[PDB]
Amino acid sequence: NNPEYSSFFGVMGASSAMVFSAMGAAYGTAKSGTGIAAMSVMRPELIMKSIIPVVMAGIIAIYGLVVAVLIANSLTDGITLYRSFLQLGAGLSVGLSGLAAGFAIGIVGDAGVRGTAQQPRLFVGMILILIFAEVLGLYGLIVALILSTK
Amino acid sequence: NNPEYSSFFGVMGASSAMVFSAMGAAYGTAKSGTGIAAMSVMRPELIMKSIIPVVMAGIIAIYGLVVAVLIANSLTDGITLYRSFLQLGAGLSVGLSGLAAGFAIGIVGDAGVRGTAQQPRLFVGMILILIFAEVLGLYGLIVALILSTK
Amino acid sequence: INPAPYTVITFPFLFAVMFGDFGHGILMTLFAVWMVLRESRILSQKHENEMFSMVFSGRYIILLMGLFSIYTGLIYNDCFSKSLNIFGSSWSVRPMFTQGNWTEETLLGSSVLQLNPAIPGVFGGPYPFGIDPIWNIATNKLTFLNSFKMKMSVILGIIHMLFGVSLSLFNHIYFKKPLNIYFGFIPEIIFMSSLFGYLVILIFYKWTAYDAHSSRNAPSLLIHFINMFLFSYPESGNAMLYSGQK
Amino acid sequence: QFRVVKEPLGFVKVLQWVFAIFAFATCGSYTGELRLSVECANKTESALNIEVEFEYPFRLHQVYFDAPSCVKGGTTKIFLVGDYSSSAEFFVTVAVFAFLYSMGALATYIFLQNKYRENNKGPMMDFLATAVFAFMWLVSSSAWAKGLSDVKMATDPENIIKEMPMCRQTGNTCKELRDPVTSGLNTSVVFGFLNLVLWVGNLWFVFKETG
Amino acid sequence: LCCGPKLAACGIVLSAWGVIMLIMLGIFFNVHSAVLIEDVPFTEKDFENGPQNIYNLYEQVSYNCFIAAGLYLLLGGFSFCQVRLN
Amino acid sequence: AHSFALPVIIFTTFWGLIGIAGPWFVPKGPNRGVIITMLVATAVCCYLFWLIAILAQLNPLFGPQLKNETIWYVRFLWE
Repeated sequence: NNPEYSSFFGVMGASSAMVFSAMGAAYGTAKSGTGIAAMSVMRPELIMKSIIPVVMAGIIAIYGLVVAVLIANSLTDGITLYRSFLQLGAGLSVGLSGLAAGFAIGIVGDAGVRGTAQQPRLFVGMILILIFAEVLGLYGLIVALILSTK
Repeated sequence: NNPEYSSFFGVMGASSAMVFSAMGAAYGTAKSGTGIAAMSVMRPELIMKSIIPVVMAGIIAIYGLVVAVLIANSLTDGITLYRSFLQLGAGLSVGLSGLAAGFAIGIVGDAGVRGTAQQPRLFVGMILILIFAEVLGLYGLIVALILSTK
Repeated sequence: INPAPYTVITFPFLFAVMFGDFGHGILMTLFAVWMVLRESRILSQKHENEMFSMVFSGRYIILLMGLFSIYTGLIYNDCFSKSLNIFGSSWSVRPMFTQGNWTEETLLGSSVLQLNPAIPGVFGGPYPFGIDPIWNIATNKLTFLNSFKMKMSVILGIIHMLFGVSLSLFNHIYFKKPLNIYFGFIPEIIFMSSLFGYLVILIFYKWTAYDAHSSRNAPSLLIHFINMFLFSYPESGNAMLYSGQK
Repeated sequence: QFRVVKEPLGFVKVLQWVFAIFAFATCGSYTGELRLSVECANKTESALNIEVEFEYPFRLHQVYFDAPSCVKGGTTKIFLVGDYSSSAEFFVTVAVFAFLYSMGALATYIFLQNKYRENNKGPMMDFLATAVFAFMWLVSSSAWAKGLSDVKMATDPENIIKEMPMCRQTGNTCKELRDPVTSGLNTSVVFGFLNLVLWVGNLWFVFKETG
Repeated sequence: LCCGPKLAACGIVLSAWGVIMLIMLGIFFNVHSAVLIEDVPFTEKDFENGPQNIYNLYEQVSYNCFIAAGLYLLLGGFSFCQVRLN
Repeated sequence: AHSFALPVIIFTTFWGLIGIAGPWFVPKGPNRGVIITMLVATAVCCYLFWLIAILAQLNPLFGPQLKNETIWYVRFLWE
């Protein structure tokens, strides 16, 4: 009744939502760590004032994980084409959104880490920018959970 | 009756509404953060003063989310090609208008923060140009609605 | 000519033209009243936030555009995404719909939407209270709303622009410069009028004249405008708007 | 003070409060019913017994009932017409507000008599309020008379019989068993008119008392 | 003293707004039974019998406008008390 | 059903009366002209706005589009 290649699109989503999300994290924790390397010298006691971007990167990684797992949990052999397209679209959208969010968090973290190093009062304000990048992560998740059922 | 390929295109449109627009917003935020760094050390009192560009980036994200939800509710198994291509066109147009507006706001925000770092009177001026960026996004969104009817 | 007395009232009106929502009007008005009522206290106080200073400088504009936002939202009939229904709808009563050969079609309708063609012969009725509320759940509200906004925006813009351009003649006579009025503003105004007042009259004509029963064969205004712009004169495919058009 | 009690203003005021609080209280909780029989050519499908219910504020367009269509054992909903909620709802709701004002005036006349006689300013506000209230009572009485008349023309069995489509055909002897009882409606409007006249009298009396 | 008004006045304004709008929502859901134009959502799937169920469940849904507003009824009273603490 | 002549008559007469009778009852002073100007401009713009809104609804060309459950509901809610 339905072709076997219908599986294609579906599980590709179950891959992509993970893959790209991880790439984003690989930029969030890395470049921020490079910034903390410079921060460590002038004032080594502000590591707790600079551990934010890495936790953000971990959060976006968790987002990718949960969408990928949920989409994978709805797998079956006789899946309809419609469902397959739905899963692929959701997975790709969340993956690329996670990638973009990771890029933004990494860049702003590297800037703000040394910015706080030179200027203490920047610190609180720095957090503000990070939160907005994190919001993009939320938004990706939303679409997937709007595409899982409907 | 209708082909089975038909469900593909429409779903893909939704993905664009949560990829491209989002990506533009991301760039904007990142660039603005760099500006804040260059301005944080010398004129520390105006950190919160420069909350205005970053939110003006996040709004682009908001727009994407709106259209995405809509195209997650008009999707049904029995879709003709006409509807599918209407929806694909809407998604493409809104995503690209978001992207272009994001690039514009990012550059203008860098220039604005740097200019205000040396001239308070420039403040209002920068705000003016920033509006002309954000409105561009709205134009994309407009046709999306026009493509949910015709 | 100082443009203060015009702007002081045309700015809240335009903001209301782009702020068609009533609950948010109430919220902004409450904000404005809060700022205003503490005039003596705040002016005799030490403040630091620059946003607060600019907002306190613009309290007058904020209050006026909140008050206008309230009214424009009321005529919009969109208060917090819903329609304030005064319950004067006159659209569908059961035995009238069954009189028009329609009974127990909801059974197949449990999965489809079933637009109703208008004019069964027993319905109509405009609404004095702004916009009729039933649109707020109609799944085709977008089309009529967008048509209405298109025509709204164009018409208001043309009139406001005419108001803008009509003032220069005063100063021209005032400065006593005959060459800049006889061969000046006159061609400008005749050109603008002959181009766009035509669009205004045509759009009102289409609104008022073409009844529902003539839905087919009804014309498209933009096609007519483009046709006259290009001087093309097809003999078929679009009917003349009114006698003596050519 | 027993002097103010013996003064006709207070006694008139309490009497009119009693009349109003009886009239609107009775008017605002009505309910009732009328009984009809539908019979057709096939005696198997005849509905010997059908009921319909009405109530306050006489939103008759809301009212309806189901009757057999007498073809293949069908049935259809007949919608009783007539929107009269406007005048009745206006009368009852602003009469409720008038009753709140009535209790306020009674409290003023019993406990705040000292403020009543201070500069004779309270009498002026009482007079203006009573004048506005008499005006709305008059228009409310007229509108309620018109509305209840519309109810009278909406309770005729022949009209509802003529509405239902199938009754044109032969054999559909749609008859009426028990008509609705109109005693309550005209008794209530009589009370309305009585308290209207009495409140006009109170309006003249307070005008004379202020001076 | 504790919970100075500087960080709580917004709380009071929000609580006032919440209580007024919740009373409005409850009243327009109960008295007017939340006519479908002002309300799409309901609570059932089988409504092929008659109107008693729709209005009954509309009353049940409006009843839920209770603790909702009541929650603030209190929160506003607590925040005002904290404001008073000077 | 709502008649058309009555709403137009009441609104036009009322707002024309307000616009006409504003300035003369307005007391004279140093800032009479400015308040006069806002009154006139407000009246004209608001009236034109409402006229556009109402004349949009006159003579509809396509009726609304409604869902099945909505029809089954409005059948008994009112009318």
